[PDB]
Amino acid sequence: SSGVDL
Amino acid sequence: QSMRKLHFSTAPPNPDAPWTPRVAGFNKRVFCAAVGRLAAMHARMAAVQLWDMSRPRTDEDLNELLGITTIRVTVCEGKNLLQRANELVN
Repeated sequence: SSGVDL
Repeated sequence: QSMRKLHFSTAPPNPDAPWTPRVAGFNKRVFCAAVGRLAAMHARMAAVQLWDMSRPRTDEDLNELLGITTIRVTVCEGKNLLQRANELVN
């Protein structure tokens, strides 16, 4: 799982 | 109830036993809750990163930041889904 801003 | 430790029902007697409607409904809610929690946690982490890099310090800054906020997250934990969701803090 991960999370990032464009 | 996002404090609650998530676990699938222990009611089914063996792995191949058909779930009652009650158990199916219960497990559905647990599955969706875990996915939602992990997504929230990863999105907040991304938001913290974006915020920290921007360091908005006026309402105008914030208006600008809102315009560019595009946060993409993926939940992929396999068999560890519930464990990972329960490990979360805040």
